[PDB]
Amino acid sequence: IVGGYTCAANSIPYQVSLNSGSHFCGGSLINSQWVVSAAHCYKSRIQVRLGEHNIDVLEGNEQFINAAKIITHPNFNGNTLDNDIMLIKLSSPATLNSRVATVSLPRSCAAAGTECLISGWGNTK
Amino acid sequence: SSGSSYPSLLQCLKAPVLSNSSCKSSYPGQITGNMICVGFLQGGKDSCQGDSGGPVVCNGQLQGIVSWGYGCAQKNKPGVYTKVCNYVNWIQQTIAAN
Ligand SMILES: [Ca+2]
Repeated sequence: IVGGYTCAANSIPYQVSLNSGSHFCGGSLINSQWVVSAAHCYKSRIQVRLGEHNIDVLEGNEQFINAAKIITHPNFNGNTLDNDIMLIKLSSPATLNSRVATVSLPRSCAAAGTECLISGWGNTK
Repeated sequence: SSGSSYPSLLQCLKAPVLSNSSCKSSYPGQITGNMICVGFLQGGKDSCQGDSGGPVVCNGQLQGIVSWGYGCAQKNKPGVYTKVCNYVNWIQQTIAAN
């Protein structure tokens, strides 16, 4: 995130960190059993980390569960990046609590000018 | 904008959904109906490498997935996101079958 600010600890409870040795991509918990992400983030082995704020320290509120199934969209296109979505099923259901919560899917599409909040541990420069 | 540095702490950014003409003006012949632009045309505020797959939540609903762009925070190159509102059925269908 370039030009952003540091989020309040656990203020984005649906934010997960995809880990394969180190954090490589973000994701969102939309179900106690399912995480949604970007198909271009695909790796055959992935560990999902929930309840994270500082990815470099065990603060205590984290739950690490390996993905059991990773399903990218059948029409995902690597050239155009059309249908850049992937679903990940956890091997064990996450325990929903204060620092770990699901995010609602959309009721409808958003009108232009709608303010949104974007988060992640990506490059800041 | 220039350089590199992946944070240990979670970063946030408030940005508005851009109209598809503004989105389409920035990337001629490359924006599909399954894509939306969110951000600022002036640059300086954007998602980047490592934020991929991350949430774009507006009004309590997940409207986007960090997908792509030309670099990060470039003037007139806002970020492009997967349009989640077009995928609810696939997501429900998939969760039911697996
Ligand atoms: Ca931590």
